[PDB]
Amino acid sequence: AERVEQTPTTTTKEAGESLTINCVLRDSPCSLDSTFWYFTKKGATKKENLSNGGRYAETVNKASKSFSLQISDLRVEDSGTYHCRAYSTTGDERDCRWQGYIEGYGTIVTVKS
Amino acid sequence: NLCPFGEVFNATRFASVYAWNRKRISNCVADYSVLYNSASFSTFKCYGVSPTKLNDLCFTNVYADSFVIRGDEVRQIAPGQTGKIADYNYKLPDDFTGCVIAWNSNNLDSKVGGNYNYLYRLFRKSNLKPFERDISTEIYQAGSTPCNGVEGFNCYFPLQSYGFQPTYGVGYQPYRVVVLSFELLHAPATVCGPAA
Ligand SMILES: *[C@@H]1O[C@H](CO[C@@H]2O[C@@H](C)[C@@H](O)[C@@H](O)[C@@H]2O)[C@@H](O[C@@H]2O[C@H](CO)[C@@H](O)[C@H](O)[C@H]2NC(C)=O)[C@H](O)[C@H]1NC(C)=O
Repeated sequence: AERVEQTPTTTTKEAGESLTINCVLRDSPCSLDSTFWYFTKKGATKKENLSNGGRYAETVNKASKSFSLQISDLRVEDSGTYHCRAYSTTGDERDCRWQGYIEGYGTIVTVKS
Repeated sequence: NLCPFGEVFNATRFASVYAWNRKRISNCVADYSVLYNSASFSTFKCYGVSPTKLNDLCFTNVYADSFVIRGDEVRQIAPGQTGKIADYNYKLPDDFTGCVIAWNSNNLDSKVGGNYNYLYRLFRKSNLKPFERDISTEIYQAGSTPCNGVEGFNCYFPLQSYGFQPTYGVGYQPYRVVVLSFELLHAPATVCGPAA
């Protein structure tokens, strides 16, 4: 039940294309107070922070508890696992008992050619 | 001189959830903020305290509990939850004060043949009490007919292996979990964040 649903689980693209990843906090009494994205390079285990800037656009709709990442002009070196993180930090909606964060299961991205 | 959280978070092998491990932490300083800010965790959920306040607080005792479950069970490590993990394996009390921390450990804990070393309890006659531990392996009598310590019709070995394989869906992959309980008892408070 209470989870961050991340779509798609996997995509293949050609380089020069772009890709959107969508996360929603489902079955939660908690508000979406803040969001963060990370990238694991194919073959690495270190999670790299991704900022809003350059080829990365990060959006949030707090009311529907959704957030997205759009990557513009995909490269082969963009191939890897993308994670989204949802923060609930006010913990003052009546039935919301936690402060902290939960992530989706990730998106495995394959960029070709 | 700093708390040995390293011994818990980075242990080579974790416990099965039914045989969950506990380290009693005392007489030390702990930078909770470097844990909370680390990119390595996928769950960091604090009940009855804010994660960004922990560096500022002191406690009598911190318990660091640790085990492996599958990713889609991580939500059952919370006060007031139901399901086979919360009911039969590891139960938190309603008034829990602590953080639940989890990360994907597919790279450490899954094996090509299946890792048979991580189990969970699938059957029990009653729900665990908060922080109770059951490591018994008696055949579970599901029906009216007596088992006499023999697996059989409605007579089940009570532990199931996760059998983690690296090719499983991420909901079926192994997650390492650490639960930090912050205990405040009549004693004076030896376990501090740096800023306290
Ligand atoms: C648990 O381990 C990580 C990783 O540590 C390094 O790699 C290990 C395989 C081993 O070689 C360790 O001795 C290494 O330190 C710890 O993260 C490191 O923390 C230190 C601070 O002491 C820091 O300088 C490094 O930047 C961190 N390294 C990485 C790769 O992040 C982590 O702190 C340990 N967790 C706990 C709670 O103790």
